[PDB]
Amino acid sequence: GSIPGRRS
Amino acid sequence: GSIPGRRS
Amino acid sequence: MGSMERASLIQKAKLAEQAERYEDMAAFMKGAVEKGEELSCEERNLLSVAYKNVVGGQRAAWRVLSSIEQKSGPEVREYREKVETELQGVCDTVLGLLDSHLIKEAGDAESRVFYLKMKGDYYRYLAEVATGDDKKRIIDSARSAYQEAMDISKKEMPPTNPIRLGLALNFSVFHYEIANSPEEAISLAKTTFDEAMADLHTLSEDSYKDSTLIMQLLRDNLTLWT
Amino acid sequence: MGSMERASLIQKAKLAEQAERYEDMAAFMKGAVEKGEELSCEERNLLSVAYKNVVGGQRAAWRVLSSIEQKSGPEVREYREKVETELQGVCDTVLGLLDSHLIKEAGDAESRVFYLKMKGDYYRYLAEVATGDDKKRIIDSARSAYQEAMDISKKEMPPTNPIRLGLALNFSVFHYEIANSPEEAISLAKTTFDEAMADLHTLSEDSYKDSTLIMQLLRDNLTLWT
Ligand SMILES: *Cc1ccc(S(=O)(=O)N2CCN(CC)CC2)cc1
Ligand SMILES: *Cc1ccc(S(=O)(=O)N2CCN(CC)CC2)cc1
Ligand SMILES: [Mg+2]
Ligand SMILES: [Mg+2]
Repeated sequence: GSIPGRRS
Repeated sequence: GSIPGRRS
Repeated sequence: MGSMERASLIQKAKLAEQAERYEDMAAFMKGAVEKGEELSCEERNLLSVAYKNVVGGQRAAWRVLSSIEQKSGPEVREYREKVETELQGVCDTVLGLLDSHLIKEAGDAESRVFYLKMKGDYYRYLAEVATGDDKKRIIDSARSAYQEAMDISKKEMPPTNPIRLGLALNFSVFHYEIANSPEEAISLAKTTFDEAMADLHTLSEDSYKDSTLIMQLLRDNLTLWT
Repeated sequence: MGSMERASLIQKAKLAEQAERYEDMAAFMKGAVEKGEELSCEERNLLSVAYKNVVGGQRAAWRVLSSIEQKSGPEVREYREKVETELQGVCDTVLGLLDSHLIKEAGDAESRVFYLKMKGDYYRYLAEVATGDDKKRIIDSARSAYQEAMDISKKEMPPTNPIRLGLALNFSVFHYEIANSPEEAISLAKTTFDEAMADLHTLSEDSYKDSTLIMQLLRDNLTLWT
C-alpha cells in the first residue's frame, strides 16, 4: 500500500 | 445514546 | 432528480449505501420521495439511514467545533456557524419531506409512527444547536411529534415492535439530553424495557433478535443514567 | 474563497481536519494556494492531507461500485461513472493547482519533491480508473513526475528523509499496481529500505521515529510482494 497520508 | 440508525 | 425513474433512484440509493456515499444516498432518496408515491418499509429505512448518516457527520463536526469555540479571531465561530447552518439545512430538508407529504399520506400505524419518530429526531437535532428565540418552540415541536408517535405506537403495536422500541429509546434521549427531564427519561426507558421483556415469549427467533438488540440500548442508557 | 484572508483559510483548514470535514478542508486549502504565495512545509501537508482524504473516499467508493459492476439495467454503470467523473474532477483540480503555479515556484528540493510526488500520485489515481485512449499517456505522466521527484530526492535529500521515503514507497506502488512492473517495485522498495537503514545512525530519536515509520511500510509491501 501507499502512504496513508490522511492525518496531518 | 439514541438509535445509531446508520446501516440498513 | 426529476428525470430519473423512481426505481433507479431506489437502486442507486442502495449502491450509494454500499459505497458509503451517504450524501448521494440522501439525494437519491429525496428524489424518490418527491416522486409522490408512498414508501415501503425498506424504502423508509433507506431514507432514514441516508439522512441519519449525513446529519450524524454534521453533528459530530459541530460538537468538535463547539468544544473548540467554548475553550477559546472570528474563525472558529465562523466555521462552527457554517457547519451549523448546513446541519439546519439538512434538518429542514428532512422535515420538509415529512410535511410534504409523507406524514399526511401515512395511514397505517407502521408508516405513520416511523415518520413521526423521524420528525421528532430532526427537531431534536435542531434543538441541539438552538440557542435563541426559537429553542423552546423547537423543543416543543420535537416533543409533540414524539408524543403523537408514542400514542399511536402504544395503541397499535406490540411492545416489542422495533420501531416502537426505537421511538421510546430516542424519546427517552430527548427527555435526558434536551428537555432536562432525566427522571422522565429513566421512567420511559425502564417501562419500555420491562414491557418488552414480558412480550419476548411471543416472538420467533429472528424477531427476538430484532427486539432484544434495541432493548440492550435501553439498558445501556439506564446503566449510564443510574 | 477569494474574500477570505489567507491566514483564516489556513486556520479553518486545521479546524476542518479536527472536525473530519475533508471536503471543507480541501476547499480552504485550494483557496489558500490560489492566494498565490508559496506554501510552508506545514501548509503543504495540510493541502496534501485534505485532498488525500477526499480522493481516498472517492477511490474506495469507485472500487465498491466497479466490483459490483464487474460481477453483473444501466444504474450500476451510471453510478460508477458519476463517482468516476467526480474523482477525475478532484484529481484535475489538484493537478491544476500544481501546474498553476506551485511546482514552478518551488525551488528548494523539499518543496519541489513534495509537489512532484503529489503530481505522480494524482496521475496514478487517474490511471486507476482510465481505460481508453489516454490510459497510456496518463501512466506516463505519473511515471515522469515520480521520476523527476526521485532524481531530485536522490541528489538533494538524505536517504532517510521522510518525503524521499514516501515518494519511493508510492513510486514502488505505481510500479507494482499500475505499470505491471513488480520486479521494479520490489527492487526500488528493497534498495530504498536498505539505504535508509544504513543512514539511521545519523538521526535523533524523533527523526529515527519519523523515518522508521515509513520504512515499515516499505517492509510490509515487500512482505506482501515476496
Ligand atoms: C428508529 C429505528 C428503530 C429501529 C431500527 S432497527 O431495529 O435497526 N430496524 C427496524 C426495521 N428495519 C427493517 C428490519 C430495519 C431497521 C432502526 C431505526
Ligand atoms: C508523501 C508523504 C511522505 C511522508 C509523510 S509523513 O512521514 O507522515 N510526514 C512528513 C513530514 N510532515 C511533517 C512532520 C508530516 C507528514 C506523509 C506523506
Ligand atoms: Mg416513472
Ligand atoms: Mg490578505
